[PDB]
Amino acid sequence: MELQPQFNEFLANIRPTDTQKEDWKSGARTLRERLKNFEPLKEIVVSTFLQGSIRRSTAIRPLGDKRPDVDIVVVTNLDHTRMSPTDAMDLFIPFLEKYYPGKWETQGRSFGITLSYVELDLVITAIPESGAEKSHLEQLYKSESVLTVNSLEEQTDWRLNKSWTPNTQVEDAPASEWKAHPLVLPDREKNEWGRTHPLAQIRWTAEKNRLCNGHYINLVRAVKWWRQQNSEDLPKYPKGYPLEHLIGNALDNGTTSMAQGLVQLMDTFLSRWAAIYNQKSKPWLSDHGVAEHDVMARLTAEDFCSFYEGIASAAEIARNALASEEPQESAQLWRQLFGSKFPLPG
Ligand SMILES: Nc1ncnc2c1ncn2[C@@H]1O[C@H](COP(=O)(O)OP(=O)(O)OP(=O)(O)O)[C@@H](O)[C@H]1O
Ligand SMILES: Nc1ncnc2c1ncn2[C@@H]1O[C@H](COP(=O)(O)OP(=O)(O)O)[C@@H](O)[C@H]1O
Ligand SMILES: [Mg+2]
Ligand SMILES: [Mg+2]
Ligand SMILES: [Mg+2]
Repeated sequence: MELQPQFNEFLANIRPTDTQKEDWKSGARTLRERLKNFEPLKEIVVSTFLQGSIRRSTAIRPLGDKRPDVDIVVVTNLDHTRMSPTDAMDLFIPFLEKYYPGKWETQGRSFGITLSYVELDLVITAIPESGAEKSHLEQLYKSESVLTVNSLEEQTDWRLNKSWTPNTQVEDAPASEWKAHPLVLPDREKNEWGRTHPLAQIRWTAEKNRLCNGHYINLVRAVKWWRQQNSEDLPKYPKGYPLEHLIGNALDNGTTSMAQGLVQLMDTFLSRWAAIYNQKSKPWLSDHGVAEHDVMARLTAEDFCSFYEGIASAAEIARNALASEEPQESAQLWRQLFGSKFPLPG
């Protein structure tokens, strides 16, 4: 059975809590305002915006009392050809010591800030463009479309368009205005600028979610929950954004329910990557933000193939759960995938 009400309850069980949600919204708003009024950075910071799984509504609730990772981008107007990533980061230390003493730390390519219930993960970026192109992009980064701290599932009317305003109509801006325009950020382990296009990833996710009738971001969270619940029998990677990317790739447009979507995306994953699995290899998958980047670049072939075996086992269960014509039996199969956060029907 599809058990749509039980899937809805499951999803409510695995979203970050309201306490966490309000903490990161307050945290982002307060960080943005402090940066905006901090005299040494006033003319450097273009925008401070919420990104990552929290922004895309693809984040799951941490286990126990762990704090969610909340990704934040600071957009600067620094010239990346004259300043290194660490030059840009160095500018923020007095700010962090003034407003977050004892609660921040450098974490390689980003800054970690500990709030009461969440952990902010701040990356410092720059705009590679110059002149009028730069000004047009700065206008986009300063718009409500970028500055909203609500997540995708809270604002299905959201579009990437400097003229979008919250529904207290418009479409995404023409691709020529943003598609070929990534930011640069620090590379993970070395002091060089790499490209990243979080706005394009967010827009792609919102659109995929629309194309999939609202089931895509829920399926991402459900599969992340499966991976966590079955972590002993799965490789450590993929997880996080590469896992999300594999799910968005495997899912077809037109999804009509969670249960159907799970079976379809698992079946498609297995047929699409069968040859790669037979070759003991891994796929090269273009990032939706920066086309020439392989999202799977750090994933090993061994981990991809162990993951493929895990999906192959999961798909048998999911097919049986969907096919079962009895509510209790069906729910017990779904719980074989997801654990007890997936509720039994009444
Ligand atoms: N391999 C990658 N390819 C493309 N973008 C990536 C990659 N790794 C990280 N990113 C970008 O950086 C953001 C922050 O990374 P992070 O590891 O926090 O992942 P996440 O998607 O927020 O998942 P989680 O909920 O586990 O934090 C990602 O959401 C994604 O936009
Ligand atoms: N915290 C982040 N915020 C925005 N983009 C990110 C973040 N982390 C990684 N990315 C994107 O993912 C790409 C790959 O990053 P990563 O896997 O950490 O390896 P590396 O930086 O060594 O290529 C980056 O080039 C960037 O596009
Ligand atoms: Mg994150
Ligand atoms: Mg992070
Ligand atoms: Mg697809």
